[PDB]
Amino acid sequence: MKVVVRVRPENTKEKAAGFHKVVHVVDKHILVFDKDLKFVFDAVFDETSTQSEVFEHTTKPILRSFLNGYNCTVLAYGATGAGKTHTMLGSADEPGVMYLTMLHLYKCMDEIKEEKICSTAVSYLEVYNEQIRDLLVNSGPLAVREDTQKGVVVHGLTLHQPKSSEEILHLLDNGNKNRTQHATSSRSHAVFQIYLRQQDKTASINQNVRIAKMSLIDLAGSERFVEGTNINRSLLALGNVINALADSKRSKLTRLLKDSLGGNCQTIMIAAVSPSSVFYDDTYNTLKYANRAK
Amino acid sequence: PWAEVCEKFQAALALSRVPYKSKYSARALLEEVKALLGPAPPVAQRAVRLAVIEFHLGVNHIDTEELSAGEEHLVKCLRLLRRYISLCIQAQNNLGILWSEREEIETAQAYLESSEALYNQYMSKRFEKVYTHNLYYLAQVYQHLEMFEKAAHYCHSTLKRQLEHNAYHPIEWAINAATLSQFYINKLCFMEARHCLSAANVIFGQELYHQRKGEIARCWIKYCLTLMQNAQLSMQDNIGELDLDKQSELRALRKKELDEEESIRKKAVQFGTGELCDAISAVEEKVSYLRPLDFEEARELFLLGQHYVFEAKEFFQIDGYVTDHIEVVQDHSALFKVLAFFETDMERRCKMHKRRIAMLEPLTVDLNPQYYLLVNRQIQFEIAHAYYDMMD
Ligand SMILES: Nc1ncnc2c1ncn2[C@@H]1O[C@H](COP(=O)(O)OP(=O)(O)O)[C@@H](O)[C@H]1O
Ligand SMILES: [Mg+2]
Repeated sequence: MKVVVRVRPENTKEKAAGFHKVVHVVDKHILVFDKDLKFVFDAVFDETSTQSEVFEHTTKPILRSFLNGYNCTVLAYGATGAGKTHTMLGSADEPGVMYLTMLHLYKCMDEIKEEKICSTAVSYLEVYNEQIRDLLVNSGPLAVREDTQKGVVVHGLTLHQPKSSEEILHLLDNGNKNRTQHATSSRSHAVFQIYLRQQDKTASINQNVRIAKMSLIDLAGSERFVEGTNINRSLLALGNVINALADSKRSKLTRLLKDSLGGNCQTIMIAAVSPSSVFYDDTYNTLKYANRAK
Repeated sequence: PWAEVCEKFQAALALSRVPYKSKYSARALLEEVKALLGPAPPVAQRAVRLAVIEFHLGVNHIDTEELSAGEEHLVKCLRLLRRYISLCIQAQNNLGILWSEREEIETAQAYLESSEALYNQYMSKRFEKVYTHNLYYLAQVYQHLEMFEKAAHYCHSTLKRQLEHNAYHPIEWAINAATLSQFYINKLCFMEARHCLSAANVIFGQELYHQRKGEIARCWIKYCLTLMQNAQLSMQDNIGELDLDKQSELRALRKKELDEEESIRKKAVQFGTGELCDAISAVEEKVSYLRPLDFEEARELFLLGQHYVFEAKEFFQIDGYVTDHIEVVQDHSALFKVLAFFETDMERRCKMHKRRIAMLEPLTVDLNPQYYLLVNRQIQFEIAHAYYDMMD
């Protein structure tokens, strides 16, 4: 249950059209909004942090628990322009944590290639307007149901078994190439799942050992609001009115994460954010949202 | 060239309705309207039409609401038309939208209030639709203003109007009734809620085609849960098997009159327009339920009718939410037996435990580390055991 921040670097327009900078990074846990708000996090990355730093200072430590039998949940919180996709997918020179995770996992596979009778596989889909579509193969809406042991199985979701680092990025690219176009749409969420089946050296080759699962989620642009002029929307509003004020930071995503918001989970959310005053309003709310999470 | 103006306009109008399919060129049409405006500047009606044009320009000025200049046009239009048809409240409502983007809820609210008042001061199809749309917009506002009560009122009004016209779809009505009854639960006005789901139940006579029935059943259960809470106003733990130790008056004429005074409004809420109010009368047989005492058999029966509907949901769900719903139902039936405060009747208490035994197997199924889920189910067994603790 951790919350971290990635403050992005300023762009040409921001430097040309000198916008006053609002976000000030102070240290690992502290940054100041404008308001002069000393927001406190579990880790804050500044405008120049590398992909390796982001991975090594987050996911790498997290993987220590993953390998120990924990399930993980990753929430790339942010708005359009946050750098969320670059952070996860990344560029060739600066590939994101998804790539790095898999490459690191190849290392982890090597670490237990002798030790354990393990196997791995991966899956990946898009959530768009609460609709679920497999991005590893062209499919329709997937059926999220519980399996023979109550696991939240996204029925119809494929499961792949790559070996090389080329496949890692190649397939990550292929998957992101299948995402809905707005440039990737601001309303698209990416959901990956890492399946770690493993069996301890001293345990029987047919010994029942739980599978560790890591969910990687690229959240859609976070950017109380006027509702759409529709009867269905009115019904939804009625439902909202009927609902008790949970007041939690908090969909099909929660269905997907039903058992991944529970115990034995390593949940982490990152707020990739903009430093410019142009986005001041959203930034304030984002940082306060992060406080809701904390 | 007014005829040619409206001619072009109407073409543009159709086009305004039309890989972007709008905005790109819609804006061009916007400007074409301004060109059509040009010629205009009797004349009193011209000015009305001017407001209409500028209104149309405001309407055109959207582009994902980027074109704030429309706001300026609309304000002028208002002034032009305040001297004195219904499209003008549409405009006011549109200004409200703009304020919602600017977060100016109060002014938007004021517009909506006057939109309503005006029509009422006044006293064949557009309005019929628009009017209800307005009520919805108010509900949106009320959400933001937490005017839940007022919103609910409007909700009923829209339900009415949907019923007045052919805005029908059973699933929608189901969830409408569902949330409405929940509202009433939230506001403890159970007595009004009574006809709501049950009215929807009537509607169901004309996928979720069958699967929605569990949602419906859940709500029927909710009735009972709160009806049992009504019974628990004289908390069973605090009283014996007897009741009306409190005032009796369960159907006191006094209360009937009180309820009738309230029913001056609730009967208005009964939107069965005679025909379906007669259907509602068949429903009223169920609505008659208020605060029953020696009716645990009937109470259970009320459950059983919808229990069987519930059992279809046990079928529809793949052994997961089956138990989430069973969980509730077991307690529900057991609570009827809490009300059936007799040492001679504990067989049902056993039967509810038997269902929990059926719900035991799922705890070996759930291999996910759902400790608290599992514990909750263990608590359900504790509860069953508590039935017996009370018997012993
Ligand atoms: N958090 C960031 N870190 C580094 N560079 C960033 C960051 N945010 C924005 N930039 C860069 O500028 C562009 C804006 O990020 P962007 O891709 O728009 O986020 P997204 O596309 O998911 O909305 C990207 O190419 C990104 O690499
Ligand atoms: Mg992206």
